[PDB]
Amino acid sequence: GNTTSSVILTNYMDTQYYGEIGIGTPPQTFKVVFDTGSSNVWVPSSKCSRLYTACVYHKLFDASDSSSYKHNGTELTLRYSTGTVSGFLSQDIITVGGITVTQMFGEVTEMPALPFMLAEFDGVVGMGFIEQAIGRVTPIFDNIISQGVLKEDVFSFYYNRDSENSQSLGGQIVLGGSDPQHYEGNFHYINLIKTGVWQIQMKGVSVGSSTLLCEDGCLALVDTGASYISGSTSSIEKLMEALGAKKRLFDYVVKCNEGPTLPDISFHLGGKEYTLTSADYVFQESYSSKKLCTLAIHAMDIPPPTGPTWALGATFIRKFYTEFDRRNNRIGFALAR
Ligand SMILES: CCc1cccc(-c2c(F)cccc2[C@](O)(CCCNC(=O)OC)[C@@H]2CCCN(C(=O)CCCNC)C2)c1
Ligand SMILES: CCc1cccc(-c2c(F)cccc2[C@](O)(CCCNC(=O)OC)[C@@H]2CCCN(C(=O)CCCNC)C2)c1
Ligand SMILES: *[C@@H]1O[C@H](CO)[C@@H](O)[C@H](O)[C@H]1NC(C)=O
Repeated sequence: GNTTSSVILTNYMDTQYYGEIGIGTPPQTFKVVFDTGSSNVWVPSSKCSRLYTACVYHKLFDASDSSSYKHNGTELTLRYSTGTVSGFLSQDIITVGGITVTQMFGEVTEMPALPFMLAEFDGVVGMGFIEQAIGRVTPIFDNIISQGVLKEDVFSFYYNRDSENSQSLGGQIVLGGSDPQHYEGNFHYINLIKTGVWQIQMKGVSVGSSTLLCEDGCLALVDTGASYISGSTSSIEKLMEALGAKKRLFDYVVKCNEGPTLPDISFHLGGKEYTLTSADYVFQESYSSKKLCTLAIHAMDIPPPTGPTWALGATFIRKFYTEFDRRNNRIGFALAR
């Protein structure tokens, strides 16, 4: 084939990037996050009790309104860092961009308020490998590859910086290739450690001059569903001490006036230095010395087998356009524009 279709993404406050998919005949519409760190598709179900307030606030799939719906009913539970959604498997036609596929997805009947009552999106489209798929369900990019329509068996991500009072493009994913209008120069490609997870070798993490962390190598999950960069608690505690940042209940903060003076943070991937300046990783709402500003970095201890591992999320992808290569099992990086 020769198709390279794209999906416009919305940017809610640099922490939630979501686009649209359509499920069923006629299509039912859902805002969903495209997540390279999970491998299942799920949307809230009409059979979800209104006791769950998330199911009152979000859009629900109604199986009985779709002629292309096909019942399965097998129970499904999805484990995340924050917790758990639960429900049953269903099958229907799913449209994403110009591509339509028959997909097995989860109809979710238990959505906890923490965190989904803070989600501007409805569900998740997992972009990982079948090795991580609960129920061993075939992931959606697998079925898309099966259609022989993509120009190349790749997909790529662009996350823009949030613009207030402007209609700037929030984000864009491309199925089948990459958009040169949103990256300059050529891709630098880094092979996966193993098929089954969008994870690469990392050789060091620098706070300015000194290689403070990960000197003998660590892991880096490239996670399009992660809002912040994350590392192990041990690493992040050392990183924040070097930055002079204080911890609150939720976030790591610095005084807003001191933000731009913070040293760069460099991730050593594929023998190249991927640097994020304080202008890249600090939510700079003000410059007042009597106000604290959030860093887009926090600790998340990911358990075996995927972890311990860093997660390069939106904080990282905002600066580096990312191409996920299924055919050659690699990840490409190029400076975002
Ligand atoms: C998208 C999947 C997901 C899972 C769990 C929680 C959330 C979530 C939420 F439900 C409400 C608000 C915020 C969030 C997140 O911040 C992610 C937003 C969507 N992703 C995105 O746009 O990325 C650029 C999560 C809050 C807890 C920590 N976290 C994760 O662990 C992400 C895991 C996804 N990869 C497996 C982010 C999202
Ligand atoms: C804003 C403080 C904070 C710190 C850490 C986590 C969270 C948090 C949460 F506890 C539950 C759900 C969602 C979130 C966040 O989405 C952070 C993303 C999770 N990190 C990640 O990617 O892990 C892998 C926040 C929810 C409120 C808005 N937000 C901000 O960052 C607001 C900062 C702007 N200040 C001006 C995200 C919030
Ligand atoms: C549900 O899926 C499994 C395969 O993953 C299949 O064996 C079973 O028959 C399906 N259920 C229905 C009702 O088709």
